[PDB]
Amino acid sequence: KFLPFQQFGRDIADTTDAVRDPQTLEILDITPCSFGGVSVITPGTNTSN
Amino acid sequence: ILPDPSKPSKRSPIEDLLFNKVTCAQ
Ligand SMILES: *[C@@H]1O[C@H](CO)[C@@H](O)[C@H](O)[C@H]1NC(C)=O
Repeated sequence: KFLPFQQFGRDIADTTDAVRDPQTLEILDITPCSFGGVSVITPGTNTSN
Repeated sequence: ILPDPSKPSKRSPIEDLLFNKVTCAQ
């Protein structure tokens, strides 16, 4: 529920979560890309590879 | 003080109170 004359909104640490297309009026949100560490489970390298 | 079989979570009533008593884009 944004004010019609207003433009966009943000959140903590400048994590802006709103845009608006100048030609077509609509409201949208973002969510940052999925990411994470990749671990490796291995037995003893001499036992198996 | 023992677990309650009826509840889906296999806890005790004291454990239930303990869990309930103590309690997002970062
Ligand atoms: C792994 O096996 C080799 C034998 O192929 C042995 O020499 C080595 O000490 C072994 N390493 C460990 C950590 O057990």
